[PDB]
Amino acid sequence: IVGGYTCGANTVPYQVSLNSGYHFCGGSLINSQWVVSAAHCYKSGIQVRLGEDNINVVEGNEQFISASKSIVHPSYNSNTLNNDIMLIKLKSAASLNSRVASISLPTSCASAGTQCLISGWGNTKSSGTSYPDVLKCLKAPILSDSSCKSAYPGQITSNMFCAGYLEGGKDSCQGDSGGPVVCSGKLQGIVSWGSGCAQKNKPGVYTKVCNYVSWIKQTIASN
Ligand SMILES: N=C(N)c1ccc(/C=N/NC(=O)c2cccnc2)cc1
Ligand SMILES: [Ca+2]
Repeated sequence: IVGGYTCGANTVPYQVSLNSGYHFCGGSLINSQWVVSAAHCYKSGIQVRLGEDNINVVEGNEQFISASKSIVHPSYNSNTLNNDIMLIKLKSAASLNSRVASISLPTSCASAGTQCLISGWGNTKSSGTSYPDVLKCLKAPILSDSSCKSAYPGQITSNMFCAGYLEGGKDSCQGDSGGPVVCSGKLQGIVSWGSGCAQKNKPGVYTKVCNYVSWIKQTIASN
């Protein structure tokens, strides 16, 4: 997260870190046994780390649970990043409390202008590279589909939306991938892609979660 702020320990209780010997992506806990992330985060040997603040220090509220299975969206295209969504099932149910909690799925899509909270342990610099240890947060508005398409001609599908600031300076970034965009208490987005980070006229692009609620529910129901 570039141009954001320190969230505060466990203030984002649905935020997970996907770990394969090191943090490599974010994710969102959607019930005691399932995490939503980006398909581009797919890999084998994932351990899901819940209740994290400092990802380099055991602070007392963590739950580390191995993934038992991953399901990349059936229509994920790694070249276009269309349908950039994946489900991860935990080997055991997380113990849910104030600091480890699921986030509600949307029942309708969000509109341009809605404010959202975007969070992660990704790069904090738009030019250089600095990775934080504690969770970073950014409040950002959803942008109109027309401005999103104008920013990224030929690249924005009906399964994507832009959020952030066309002036630059405030954005998600590398390492935030797969993490949450939460708007009025609902998971509306997943950190997906962008050209650089916090660049002028290049806002963040997010997977449009409301399009996938049907697939998520039915997938969970049979797995
Ligand atoms: N501007 C955003 N909101 C944004 C931009 C980019 C990303 C993702 N980056 N990932 C990388 O660079 C990368 C990752 C692994 C290997 N090689 C390169 C997320 C958000
Ligand atoms: Ca920790």
